[PDB]
Amino acid sequence: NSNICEVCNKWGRLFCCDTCPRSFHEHCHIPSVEANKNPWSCIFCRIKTIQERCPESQSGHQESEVLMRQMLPEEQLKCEFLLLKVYCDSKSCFFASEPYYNREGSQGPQKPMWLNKVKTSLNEQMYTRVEGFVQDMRLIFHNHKEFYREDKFTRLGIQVQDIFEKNFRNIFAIQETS
Ligand SMILES: [Zn+2]
Ligand SMILES: [Zn+2]
Ligand SMILES: [Zn+2]
Repeated sequence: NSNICEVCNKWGRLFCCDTCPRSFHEHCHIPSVEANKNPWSCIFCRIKTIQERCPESQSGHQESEVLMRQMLPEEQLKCEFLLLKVYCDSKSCFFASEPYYNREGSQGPQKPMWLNKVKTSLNEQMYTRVEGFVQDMRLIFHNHKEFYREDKFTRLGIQVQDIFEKNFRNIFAIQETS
């Protein structure tokens, strides 16, 4: 097994996957690493199994059909994995916890949003469709863009949104376009 957390790249109290060499902090894994379960398989391994059981699940899909999917167990898992892929980027730190807004010449967003909130919302089964999750995720980056205006700090929202969007297209097998 790896000697660092796959998500945050630090050592510590790690839980190892039984079917691949990754390791995780307890609350870095999404969902949080399960109390018992021997053997234990990480989210990466669980996502891989879905594809292997249904190879046609990798054929291209339209984003509009994906978004209307109900949050059955497989879609819940895919949204967890997508959220975890964002936490994997170190720039996710800026969007993890509850923000506050007091900058001359700017007003805060009407609906603040942050990664840990989305994580709670997933854990508590508050999203009934894929669209709910993806809307909250895109709202994080849109609020950041609007608030920071012409400050160069706006770029951090563009960068983390790009990680989100590439992983969304991969995980949900969105049809490739020009
Ligand atoms: Zn970690
Ligand atoms: Zn694994
Ligand atoms: Zn199949």
